[PDB]
Amino acid sequence: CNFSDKEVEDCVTNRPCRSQVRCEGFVCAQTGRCVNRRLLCNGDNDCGD
Amino acid sequence: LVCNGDSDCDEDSADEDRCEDSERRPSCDIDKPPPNIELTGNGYNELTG
Repeated sequence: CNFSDKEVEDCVTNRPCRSQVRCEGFVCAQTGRCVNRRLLCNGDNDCGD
Repeated sequence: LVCNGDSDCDEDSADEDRCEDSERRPSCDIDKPPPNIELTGNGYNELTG
């Protein structure tokens, strides 16, 4: 069978939703990994970035 | 213990964050533990052995 056991559509924003969960730490720019401020200038990549 | 140059916080090593190598003392010549000492740390289940 065709590889289409899933199908997807776009929508109008009939309603908003909750924003993405607050990060109290630093936000890794590309990844947005929330990381602790003690893990900056650490000498290690904690972001994947 | 802060800035011993030894990670006296177990998992975090937070006592060694942002610590200057001019302030770090040569706390000991070596850091190699006896060849499997970590096993002495383990717990034991006396029923299952």
